[PDB]
Amino acid sequence: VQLVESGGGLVQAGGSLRLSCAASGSIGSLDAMAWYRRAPGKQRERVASISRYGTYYVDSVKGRFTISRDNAKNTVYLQMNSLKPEDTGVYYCKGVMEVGGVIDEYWGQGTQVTVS
Amino acid sequence: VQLVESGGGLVQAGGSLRLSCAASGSIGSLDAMAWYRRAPGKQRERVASISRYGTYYVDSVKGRFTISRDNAKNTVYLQMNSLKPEDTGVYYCKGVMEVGGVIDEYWGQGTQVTVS
Amino acid sequence: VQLVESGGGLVQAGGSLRLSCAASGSIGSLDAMAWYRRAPGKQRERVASISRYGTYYVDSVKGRFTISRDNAKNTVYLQMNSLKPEDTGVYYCKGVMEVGGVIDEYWGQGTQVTVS
Amino acid sequence: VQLVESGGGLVQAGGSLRLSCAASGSIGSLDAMAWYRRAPGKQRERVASISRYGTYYVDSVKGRFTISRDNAKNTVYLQMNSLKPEDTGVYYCKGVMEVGGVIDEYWGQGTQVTVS
Amino acid sequence: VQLVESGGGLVQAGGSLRLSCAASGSIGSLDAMAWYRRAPGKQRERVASISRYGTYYVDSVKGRFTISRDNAKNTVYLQMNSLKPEDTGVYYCKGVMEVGGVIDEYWGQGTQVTVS
Amino acid sequence: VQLVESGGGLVQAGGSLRLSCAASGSIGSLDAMAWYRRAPGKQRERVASISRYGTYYVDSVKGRFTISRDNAKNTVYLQMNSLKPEDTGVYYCKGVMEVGGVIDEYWGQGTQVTVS
Amino acid sequence: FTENNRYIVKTLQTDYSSGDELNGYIDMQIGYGLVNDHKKVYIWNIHPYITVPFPRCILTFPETGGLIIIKGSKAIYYEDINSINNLNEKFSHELELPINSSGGEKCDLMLNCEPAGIVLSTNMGRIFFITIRNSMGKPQLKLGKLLNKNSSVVSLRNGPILGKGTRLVYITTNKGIFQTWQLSATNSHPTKLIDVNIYEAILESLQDLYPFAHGTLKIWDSHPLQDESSQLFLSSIYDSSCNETYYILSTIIFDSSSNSFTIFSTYRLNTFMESITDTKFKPKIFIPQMENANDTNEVTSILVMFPNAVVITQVNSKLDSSYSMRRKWEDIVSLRNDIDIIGSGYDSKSLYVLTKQMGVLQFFVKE
Amino acid sequence: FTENNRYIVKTLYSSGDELNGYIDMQIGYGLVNDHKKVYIWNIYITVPFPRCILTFPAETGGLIIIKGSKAIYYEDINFSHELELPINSSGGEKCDLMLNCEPAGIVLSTNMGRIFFITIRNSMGKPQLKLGKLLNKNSSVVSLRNGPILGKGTRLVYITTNKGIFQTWQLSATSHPTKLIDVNIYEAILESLQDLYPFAHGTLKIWDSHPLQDESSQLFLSSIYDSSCNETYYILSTIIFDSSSNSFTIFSTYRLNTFMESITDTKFKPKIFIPQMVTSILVMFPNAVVITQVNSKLDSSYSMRRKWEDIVSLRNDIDIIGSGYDSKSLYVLTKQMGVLQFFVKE
Repeated sequence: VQLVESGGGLVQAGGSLRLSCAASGSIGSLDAMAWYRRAPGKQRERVASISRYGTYYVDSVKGRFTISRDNAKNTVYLQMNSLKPEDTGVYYCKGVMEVGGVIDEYWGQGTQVTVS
Repeated sequence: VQLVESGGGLVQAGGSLRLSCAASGSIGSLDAMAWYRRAPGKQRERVASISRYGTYYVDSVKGRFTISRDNAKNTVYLQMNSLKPEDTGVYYCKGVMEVGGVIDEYWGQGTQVTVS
Repeated sequence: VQLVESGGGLVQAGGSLRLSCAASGSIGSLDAMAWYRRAPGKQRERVASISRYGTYYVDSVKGRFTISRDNAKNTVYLQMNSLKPEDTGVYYCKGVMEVGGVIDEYWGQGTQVTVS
Repeated sequence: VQLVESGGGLVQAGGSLRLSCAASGSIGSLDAMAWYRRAPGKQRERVASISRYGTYYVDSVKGRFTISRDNAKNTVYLQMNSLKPEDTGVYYCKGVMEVGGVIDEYWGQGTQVTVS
Repeated sequence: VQLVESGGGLVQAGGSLRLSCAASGSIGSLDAMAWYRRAPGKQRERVASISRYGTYYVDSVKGRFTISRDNAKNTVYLQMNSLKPEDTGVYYCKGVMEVGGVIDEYWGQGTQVTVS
Repeated sequence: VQLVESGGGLVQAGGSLRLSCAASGSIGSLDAMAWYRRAPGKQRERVASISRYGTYYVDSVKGRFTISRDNAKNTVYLQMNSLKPEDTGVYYCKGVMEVGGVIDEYWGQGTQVTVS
Repeated sequence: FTENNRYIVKTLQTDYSSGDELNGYIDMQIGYGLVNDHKKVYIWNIHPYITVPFPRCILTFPETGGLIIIKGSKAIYYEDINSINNLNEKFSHELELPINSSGGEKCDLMLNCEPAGIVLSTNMGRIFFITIRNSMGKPQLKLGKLLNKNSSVVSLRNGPILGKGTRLVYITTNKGIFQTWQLSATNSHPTKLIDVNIYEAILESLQDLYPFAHGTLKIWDSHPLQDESSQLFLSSIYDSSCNETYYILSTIIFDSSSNSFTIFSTYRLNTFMESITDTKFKPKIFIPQMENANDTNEVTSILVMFPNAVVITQVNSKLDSSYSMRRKWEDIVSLRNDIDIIGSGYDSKSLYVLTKQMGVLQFFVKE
Repeated sequence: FTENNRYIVKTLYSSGDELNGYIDMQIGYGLVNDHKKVYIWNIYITVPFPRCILTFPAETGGLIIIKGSKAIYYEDINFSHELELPINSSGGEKCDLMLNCEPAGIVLSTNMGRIFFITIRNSMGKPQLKLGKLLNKNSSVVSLRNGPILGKGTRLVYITTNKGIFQTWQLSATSHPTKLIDVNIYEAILESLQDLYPFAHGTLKIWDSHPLQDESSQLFLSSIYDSSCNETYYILSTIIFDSSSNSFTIFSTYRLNTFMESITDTKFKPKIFIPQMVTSILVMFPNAVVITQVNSKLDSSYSMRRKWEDIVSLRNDIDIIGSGYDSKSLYVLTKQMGVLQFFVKE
């Protein structure tokens, strides 16, 4: 089970991106999927998440970002609007599966996002 | 069968709003529901629409606007993230019903949205 | 709150029709929807029905007809392929609703189907 | 819009019962539905509730009661198992709907349940 | 292709359990999943079953037991409320697969349930 | 990933058949499932297809063929009503998986349908 | 012959021996039908076949008389067809038309709008108004005007007679242009009373419920209604996802004061959802009751002719508030996929369809 | 200038408003022209007099200018040959695409879909401007690509039409052009897409093609449109050709994750670039550049490793008028923001 991410790159301030992580394997539908980010210098924080128990946004990105999931597929999107230089960093995707109480995490390798 | 709209007003550039229209009547679930807008000086354009046959967005609002509607009730929400001055205008809601081939339109009376 | 059927008419043997009844009004989502017919001289018989229990077909039309219903809508369709002169008659749509144990029937005016 | 509850009456200790209530009227699908009880002498307490977020039970009845709702229908069932004399009282059904931000409650007139 | 069961043990009269079984192996979604039990001395009986057609419950557990399934997952649950000493026995999970007309059974080894 | 079909043979004109195909595979739910056919001399044409984006029928089978799929299950069905001699051919099933932009197709090995 | 409680379909006995590609039509106001191929035209009153050898023809008003033939860029007019049992028969008027015959252009649609004249359209979109009477009752064949300044004309209809020699004519194009022209045989100039584009309006009326209307909406036909300011339109949209074609009847009300309009009603046919693969066929609207000047009937029966079917529906005559108060029925007459419809006609009670091998079918709506 | 761990973007003139130009790195010169003059400069002479193309010298030399139906060739841009072309200028027809396929010659396409092979050398190495052949017998050519140089004066050229016709031609200055490949891949891509994307029927259109490291394999850029949801999908189809049987097989199909907007500007033509010619493919759109990676060898380990897809987003202001490329980067010509350079670090 692998996670690979697309959508990162270079944008100017006030522009838009849409990150997508759509990787899968022999496993079934993931219980939760989330986007984290590590800015240059700061620590890794959760940007957004979506699960059967709800869709969470961090307050720094509320009203600018939008997390969405293509129904049962293990494919997640993070639409980032009105970007700032503070949004620069390495964005990771995280999947979480729960089977019979056992909880497993899966991480992508990260994608760089640079804002001008 | 009326349509009542809520959520308008004034917002700063880069802000966000959530328009909503929920009114109904005797007849059951509307077949399609949509948001239009008329900007100052321009002509009235469809902005977003949702129906069994798809959910349409206009290119100028794509990625920033999200039209949503619960199947149970005739309520439509328009989440407007990352607003621009070009988004200023009068927003109308529109419902469309189809019974045996007879197609009927219904319009709300509008809501002003100003962006600084 | 009426039931009005469409699709009747004249066909030669071996042809096809698509009856439809989309009647609705104040009433909510019907629990069952069916097509009956009355041949000249014979008695009214159920041709096909559809409910939460599944689609039923009378054996004489099995392999030739298809009953369908747009999910949640009070619209039913009866596709009649490979028609025979014995299929001639008056076709009625029937809607049935159960609420709180109270069971109500609703009938259309009927439509003529003549096969040559 | 009216609410009439069925299933009340007499039962012995250790017996079982199933209360049921189906909303009749023009309203759309209720946002949440609940069962409350008023014991002789005590105050009216919510015994069970159900909404999009999930189903809520009071610990006094958890593991003994089960609330359920017919899929997208204004009908609730309360299966009461392993009854106690402390469960005797007047059980009311309650339906709450949120339209355009306005919150509306609807109460049934209640049904008596007696346990020996 | 193996089935493992959890949730068993010992309970007092009137208590509750939630048995669960998750199938693991190179296989798709099971067509049906069921719970059987063998009481001390008696023969093996079907307690509950769930499939495309709905849920079967034996009369002795009707109202107190609830069989549930994560539609896509190969995980079946059996909520046992208001237990009686006559519910004591070894509970087995059974899974039924139908592919191309070939029908295959799969059994778990069983879980002890004791009611005082 | 392998596709295996079932249910062909010889049928009189006006008869009916039911084809099915099941994908036993390490992967998850296929994104699209379809039925193609090749007549003697003619070139292979898609007959029916089903996916989240739509369900397609060729004009020549429209109304007589019905393609269904079991939700997320990897089994697709083709109900062929009112068969005509021009329906004679080798029917293949096709499954299409889309992961992260990568699109893969898988084929069954074929089933003969002859109509007299 | 073939009847139920709503309509009758009769086969009639007319039979034309030709052949292997036919065109033709049947004019019930003049009272004559004609059928022609590449070599001759056959005329016959609908009450054996009088022949004219030599291509698109049209009958004119005179008791009997009048045939116009367009071949390439040449138009020829016989004022009295009744003065022919001859072989040649040359008492005709001629007119060279500005039709580029070398560039693959041919005449397509043509209307008899007497007492004004004849309106022609081409495969390339040009529109001609031609006069047959020249300011003194004399028979002539002169060009009146051009009314055109991947689109094409799809309908030409007669409006009310505004006076001596003057008449309104409606023109509809596939891209949604609608025009009401005032033409006259008299010394006068053509003038546009209405010139609007209804494409965006119908599109906006369908887009919310059927988004796939964008890029697939096309107008096929139009027909006047009992009110001079109201017109019926037949459009189609296509859903490529599900491979489905939807047909739309749009009742529109026009305003000559402001050159504007408003979509009054929109209906999607329930009984016919097939695409038109044969690009040579054009589905057509028929309202036979429109022919009786003293039509006092609450219901209006409209028929739509498709290559292998005739859809029959009813609406309210008065476009009022009780219009949609009563739900109407929609029926279909399914013909064999063999029939080759080569033309049509109509009177006040029925519709006539010309096949190539099955005769002349008559659809009679009992109402 | 603007860099991350995968690529670099370097920014590196006068106005007039229609502009046309490009940049040829093999010749080593860039060119830009309006309606009055053309400016050329190695990577700034002015020539007045319209679509131009730099030719090879025989250090500097050569320029061909097409205006209406008249072509003029200067063997040295610092004394010209003239040719009247069978272009119907009065019928609104203009030259659209043109390719330098030396030593064979020049290939032109028109808005009406005709294709001209023109020779600039005449059997003696003598500079000429004579018509070689026509290669054409609502569709238009969308890509003209150079293939290998197969000998003295001969060269392969790949042609791709909007509807899916793909042709490998062997042209030469010395002959008779012979089609080595002539297939229609439209139905094949459509079949690859129709089950997952039924709306491909009626909207699939080919925008560009590019050779791969194997002579027999090509990469095709296409688009499909979903009118229900107003979405546009872009498809990279890797197709392997067989010259013996004039056949082909779709080797792979990829839908871009990062760019999904339509091209309302009917004048723009998106372009594939594979500057090594892992394989880094770039796709230039009106206001973005999508960068993705595949495997060079079209083997069984092709899809064993999932690859990233990044995007460089430009301001919606930038008016791209042309492009070019060497062996390490891609050059994009804006009207007011200079010459952007995309360098894929790999």
